[PDB]
Amino acid sequence: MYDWFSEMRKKDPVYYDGNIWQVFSYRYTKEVLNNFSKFSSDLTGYHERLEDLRNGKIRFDIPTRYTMLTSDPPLHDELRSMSADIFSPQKLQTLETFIRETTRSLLDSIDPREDDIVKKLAVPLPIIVISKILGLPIEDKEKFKEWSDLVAFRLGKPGEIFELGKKYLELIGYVKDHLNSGTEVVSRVVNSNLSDIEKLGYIILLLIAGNETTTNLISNSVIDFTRFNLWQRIREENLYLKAIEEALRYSPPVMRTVRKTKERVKLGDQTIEEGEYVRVWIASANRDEEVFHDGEKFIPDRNPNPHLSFGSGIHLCLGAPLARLEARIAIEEFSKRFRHIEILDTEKVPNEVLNGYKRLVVRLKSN
Ligand code: HEM
Ligand SMILES: c1ccc(-c2cnc[nH]2)cc1
Ligand SMILES: [Zn+2]
Repeated sequence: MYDWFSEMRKKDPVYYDGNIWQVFSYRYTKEVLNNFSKFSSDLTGYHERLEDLRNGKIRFDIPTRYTMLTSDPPLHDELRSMSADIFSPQKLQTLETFIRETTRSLLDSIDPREDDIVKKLAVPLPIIVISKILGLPIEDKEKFKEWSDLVAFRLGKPGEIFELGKKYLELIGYVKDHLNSGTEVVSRVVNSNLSDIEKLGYIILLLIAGNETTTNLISNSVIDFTRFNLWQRIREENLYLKAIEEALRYSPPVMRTVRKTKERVKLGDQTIEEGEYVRVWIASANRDEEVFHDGEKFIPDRNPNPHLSFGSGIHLCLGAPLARLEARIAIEEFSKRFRHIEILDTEKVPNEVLNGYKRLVVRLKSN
């Protein structure tokens, strides 16, 4: 993928293939993401059917079609403002203890002889933490993951119709049946002027949408640090914070996102007409030579590091601070308890939008 990205950044930064437009450079990728007035996120019919949702004419529908992720202003802020401080520095600080204790416990279940860290650590951590933060109970652990997988899948394909399967129905039932136990943020959404469908969509987004991406950040970090033999230096120079950002830039959990033009727009040397879909390749922008010197090289102490892995503009990842914290703690604690790491087997998640691992089997030394 990266040799292709490179060639495109050089010859066709903004390329039209007759179906959609694709952007590969940092400059333009950032331009699209920030210019919400001309590059819309309204790709799931949220704005068009908002009215029939609010007045109740629409009763059965896909909740995830209606979240802030696929809304433009002013609806966007009306939604985001309700949870904009859900991961406040003060709240996160209080959670560090929970996250650390949790991480320590997950690490204790690992059999050093041979075990899958995606299963034992990368997958569990985010679920346990978001569950704690939102107040929604972890019961059937396999179902939680199933929901994590399906939601991430759908979010990567905005506008593509998919009927509510059994699993999704169980997800919806679960949320409906546990809203009462929800915390502050959840109560604010439940007691708002949003239609039921929206409340369900909003809760699903907060509770499940960030699990697979954070899991991938953790998995990708382990892989990179190991591939490039950086563990020793990271511990020694305390590059955790910087090295995790390099991991976000070098191996982004989300490879790209989507936008639609609302009007004729000039992007680079190209002119894009109205109603066109624009695939923004975050993964490619993150390696742009202009912005990141020696961009194809992993530099653990790279700084500053303005990667676009959390996006940019009004939709900048609401969960960025939490994802960063969980990743930092998982990596920090992992490096301390384990002396050496040997990767025995790996299996990648077959997906174009999400970049991570389904299995990461390793052999470790303690102390
Ligand atoms: C390392 C993991 C993560 C990555 C790389 C990631 C990436 C992103 C990106 C690129 C966007 C913007 C997409 C666009 O502009 O179309 C975004 C939006 C968002 N993310 Fe994440 N995310 C991560 C973790 C999380 C977590 C932990 C949560 C929540 C528990 C979360 C919640 C959200 C929400 C709600 C939005 C919508 C923001 C808005 O539309 O205003 N993310 N994320
Ligand atoms: C596809 C695209 C984005 C996401 C996401 C962003 N933040 C949390 N999940 C998940 C799947
Ligand atoms: Zn229950």
